[PDB]
Amino acid sequence: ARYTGPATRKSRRLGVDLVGGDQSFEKRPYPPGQHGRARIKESEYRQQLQEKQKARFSYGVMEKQFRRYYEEANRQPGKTGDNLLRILESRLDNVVYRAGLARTRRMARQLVSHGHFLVNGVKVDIPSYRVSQYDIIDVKEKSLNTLPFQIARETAGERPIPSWLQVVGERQRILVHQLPERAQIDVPLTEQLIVELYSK
Amino acid sequence: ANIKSQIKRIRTNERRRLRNQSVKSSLRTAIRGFREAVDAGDKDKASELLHATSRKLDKAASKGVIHPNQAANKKSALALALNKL
Amino acid sequence: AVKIKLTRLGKIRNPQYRIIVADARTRRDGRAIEVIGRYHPKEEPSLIQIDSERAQYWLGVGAQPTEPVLALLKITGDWQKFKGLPGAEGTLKVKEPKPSKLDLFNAALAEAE
RNA sequence: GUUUGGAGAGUUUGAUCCUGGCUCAGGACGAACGCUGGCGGCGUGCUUAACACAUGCAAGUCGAACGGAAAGGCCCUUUCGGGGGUACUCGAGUGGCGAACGGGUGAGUAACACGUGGGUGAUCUGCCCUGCACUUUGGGAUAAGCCUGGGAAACUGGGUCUAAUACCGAAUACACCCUGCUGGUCGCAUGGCCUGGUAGGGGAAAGCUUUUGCGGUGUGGGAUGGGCCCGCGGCCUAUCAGCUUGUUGGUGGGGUGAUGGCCUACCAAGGCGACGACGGGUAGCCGGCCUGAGAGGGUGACCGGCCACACUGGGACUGAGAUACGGCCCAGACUCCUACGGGAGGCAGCAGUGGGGAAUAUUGCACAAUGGGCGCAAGCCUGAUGCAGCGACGCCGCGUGAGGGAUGACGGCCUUCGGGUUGUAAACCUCUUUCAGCACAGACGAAGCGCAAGUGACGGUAUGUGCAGAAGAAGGACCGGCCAACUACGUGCCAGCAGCCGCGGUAAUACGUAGGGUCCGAGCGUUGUCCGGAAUUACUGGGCGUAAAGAGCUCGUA
Ligand SMILES: [Mg+2]
Ligand SMILES: [Mg+2]
Ligand SMILES: [Mg+2]
Ligand SMILES: [Mg+2]
Ligand SMILES: [Mg+2]
Ligand SMILES: [Mg+2]
Ligand SMILES: [Mg+2]
Ligand SMILES: [Mg+2]
Ligand SMILES: [Mg+2]
Ligand SMILES: [Mg+2]
Ligand SMILES: [Mg+2]
Ligand SMILES: [Mg+2]
Ligand SMILES: [Mg+2]
Ligand SMILES: [Mg+2]
Ligand SMILES: [Mg+2]
Ligand SMILES: [Mg+2]
Ligand SMILES: [Mg+2]
Ligand SMILES: [Mg+2]
Ligand SMILES: [Mg+2]
Ligand SMILES: [Mg+2]
Ligand SMILES: [Mg+2]
Ligand SMILES: [Mg+2]
Ligand SMILES: [Mg+2]
Ligand SMILES: [Mg+2]
Repeated sequence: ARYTGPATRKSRRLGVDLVGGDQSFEKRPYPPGQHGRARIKESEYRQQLQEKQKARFSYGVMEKQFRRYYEEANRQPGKTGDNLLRILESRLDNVVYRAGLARTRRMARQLVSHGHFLVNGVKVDIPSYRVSQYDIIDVKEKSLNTLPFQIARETAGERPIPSWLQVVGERQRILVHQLPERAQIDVPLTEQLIVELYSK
Repeated sequence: ANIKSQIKRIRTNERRRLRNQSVKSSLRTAIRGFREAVDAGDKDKASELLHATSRKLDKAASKGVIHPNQAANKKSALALALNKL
Repeated sequence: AVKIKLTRLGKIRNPQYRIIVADARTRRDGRAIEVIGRYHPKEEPSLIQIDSERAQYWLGVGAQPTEPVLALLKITGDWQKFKGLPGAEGTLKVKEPKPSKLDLFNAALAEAE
C-alpha cells in the first residue's frame, strides 16, 4: 500500500520540513487538529518514535518494509544508523529525486512505478529497487518528450545533486559512482534515535 | 486378490512352497537316518550315509532351497559327529 | 544398482538439477552418496558442470547413468573418455560472459563527456 | 584472544526503603474468531476420530522365454455365410523380472527406537561393474486348448491334450563347500592370513535372436544396500524399594547369513538396584524450528534422514530382500451378498463422502520435465512427480494517483461569538496510465525424446507492443498511566468498560456516540499457545539473625 492522504499534516505533527517547499507548514508549524496547540508531556519514547516517522514518511516506506531495512542495517558491518540511511538512499525513487528529474519523492515514486526508467538497459518499475555501484539509469524513449519530463529538463536547479549521483546528459542520464556515506547524506533527522527505538 | 499380478503370484507362491517343502523333508529324513546310524554305532553304515546326506545337502543349496552357509553348517556337524563317534 | 541421477532443486518453473550418485531405489530428493555436478536447463546454453575425476571413478565401478545424465556425459566428453571412444574433448558450450559493470560505467562517462 | 551484544512500567503505605508475587509493552504460529478486502510472486492447508467409508484411479511389463490365435493387419477364398493360412500383430494362459521401491500415517515404542562415534578375527547382498572357467547329456509332466461334472454365487472336480529360458536325473567344475593331516607367517584370546601344501567326499547352466543383437552357470574382486554388537547423549514420578529362576554364568547339542539363553538338556548360584533397579505417567527420534545478549527455555507443522504400523490380534509362506498398505492363512468386530449350504470387503495412496471439531481444499490436467518398474529396442506403466483449482492461512512486492492550487469555500465539530479546527484538504487547472480493463504478438523450461521427421501438462498462460481515462481499488484498532494520540454531548454506582491499578453516585480526556487525533494498512484487532521481560530455579546469574528459608543436637555409611 501507499500513504496518499494529506502531506502537510505529517510534517506539521513532526515539526520538521519533509517536502521542504511547503508554505502551509511554515504558516502553521504546530501539530494538526483541534488540540494541535496544546502542551504535550515530554517522553523519550515519543522522541524516538517521531524520528522514525520522519524517516519513513520522508522516503514513503511502510513500517513493515522499514523494519526489514533496520534488520539489514543492523546485520551489516557498519554502524546501524549510517547503514539504515544509505539503504533508504539506495532506493530508486529516492535516487530519481536526488537526481532532480522529479519535484517530490511522491512524484519520483509515481514516475518509477509507471515505467519511465531503465537500469542497466532493463526496465525497472520497482520503487524500492536498491541501486548499487556503477548503476546507470536512463529514460525510455516515449517518456523523454513527455511533458512533465520536459519540465524536469529545464527546471534543473531546484536542489543540489549529491556527489555520488551525476547527471551526465541532456537525456537525463544518472550515474552512481558509489553508495553515499553518512557525510554525503543530508537528511533532517537524528538516526541514533531510530536505532534506539528498535532496541526497545 | 485385487491386482492381476498378485492373483497370479498366489498360484506361483504355492507351487514353490510345495517344491521347497518336499526337498526340505527329504533333507530332514536323510539327516535323521544318519543320526540314527551314529546312535546305533555302525561306523560303516554311518560313513556311507554321511556321504549321501552331505551331497544331498549340497544339492539343496544349489536349487536355492537352503542357503549355502546352512548347508556348510549341516555338513560340518555331521562329519564331526562321525569323527567323534 | 547404483545410478547417476538428476535431483531437482530450485523453485516452481525454475528446475535446477544436481548430478548425484544414488541407489536406484532411493527417492529422487533423497540422500545422495556424492554430488558430482550440476545442470541448469533454464539457462542458454543450459549450464553444465561435471567433476570429471569423480564421474570417471563412478562409471569405472559400474554406476549406471540415467538418460539425461548420459546426454550430459557425452557433451562433457566424460562418456567418450570412459569408453575409449573419441570425442573426449566434448562439445560443452559456455554462456558468453556479459560486459563488466565497471567498463560500462567508464563507457557512459566517456560517451557523455 | 574480543565488543556487533542485555531498556523497563504499574500495583502493599499517610509517606518511605526493602522483600515479594501479580500484570503489561516484544517476538512467534500448520491457527481459529470479529470487522474489512484490489492485484500479483513464492510458500502452505484434519493439530480433532490409528473414527466409518459410496465411486473412480494409485503396479505393471516382456511375442527377442513358450504353446498358441479371441481382436486388429496382410494373403487366399467364396455362396458371403463364413472358412483356412501367415505370424507383422496380440485377448486369455504358462514362464521371467518388478510388485519389499515409490506414497500414507504417528497408533505403539522410554527401546541400541533415534543422534553421534566405533566394532564385525561374528555376517548377508537380486539387478550393476570388472577378471577366470564353462555353458555336456538325457527325461517325465502340466496350465492354455477340447469334452464333461458339481455350485445360487464365489469358485471348483474329472477326462483328453500341448510347449518352454517352467520342472527333474546324470557328467564335467577342482576357483568353491565339508572333513583329516601338516608348513610358514600376522596378531586381538576365540583366531585371521598365505585362493599355503596335501589326502578323501561333494556342489551348476538355457536358450532366443538376425538385430545398436540380447541372454544362462560357477567362481575371484569391486560397487551398492543392509544385518548384528558396543561407548556416549536427549522426559516426569519413591505418596514406585527391592526385582529376576532361561534368570545370571558354564559345557554338550540345536538354530541363523552371522555372534549370542536365540533355543534346549544338564551343571554352578548367580545377575540388576538409591550413579534409582522394578513399577506408574507421558511421548515416535533427529537435521532443524521459535524465543533469547548469551547460557538456557520451549518445540519437532512443511522440507530432508531414520524408526514404527497398515480394520484388531496371531502366524508363516514366496523371495537377494517382507511391519508384505492396494498378497496369503486363522481368530474377532463391523459392512455387504445368498438359493441359508456358503460367499465377499479393509482410503494411516490421490481425489472425494459422512462424522467429530473453533478449524484445514478439487470425486482437476499431463506423463512435456526429473526419479522408478519391465522391455534388445520402439514403447508401455507411474494420483512418485511436474503443474493447475480453491482458502489474505503465511511471507514478500506493487497499486488505490502526481504536480499546482487560498490568508483559505461548503458542510461537520469545538468556542472566551474574536474565531479555531478539519485543511492544500476539497473544488477547480494541468500531468502519468503502474496494477486491473480492450486489442495484437507470444516464450524459456527440450545440446531433451523419436530419429521419424513428429513431440510442452502448465498455456495463447508469463512476458512484450498498442488503445481509453483518475478512470475500477481502504479499512481496522486505539486515544487515564504503562503507551503514540482530547475535547463536546448522552445517561449518574445505571447502562456499561477493564490486561493491571482502577473508571460509572445528574458538571466522566476510562461508559456510549460525534468531531478531532494517533498507530498500523489489504489488512487491523481478539482468543489460544510458547519464549522474553522474570537475576521469579539464579551454570553464566539469587538467597536463609528479624522479610520465605539452618535439621533440636551429635555420631557416622555412601
Ligand atoms: Mg504488505
Ligand atoms: Mg552348528
Ligand atoms: Mg492426523
Ligand atoms: Mg498377450
Ligand atoms: Mg512398503
Ligand atoms: Mg530353470
Ligand atoms: Mg555351540
Ligand atoms: Mg502416541
Ligand atoms: Mg535472559
Ligand atoms: Mg526364503
Ligand atoms: Mg488401501
Ligand atoms: Mg504388495
Ligand atoms: Mg484421503
Ligand atoms: Mg461439525
Ligand atoms: Mg524417465
Ligand atoms: Mg532410446
Ligand atoms: Mg493404470
Ligand atoms: Mg502519550
Ligand atoms: Mg530465567
Ligand atoms: Mg509470562
Ligand atoms: Mg530473592
Ligand atoms: Mg549461611
Ligand atoms: Mg522468617
Ligand atoms: Mg541450630
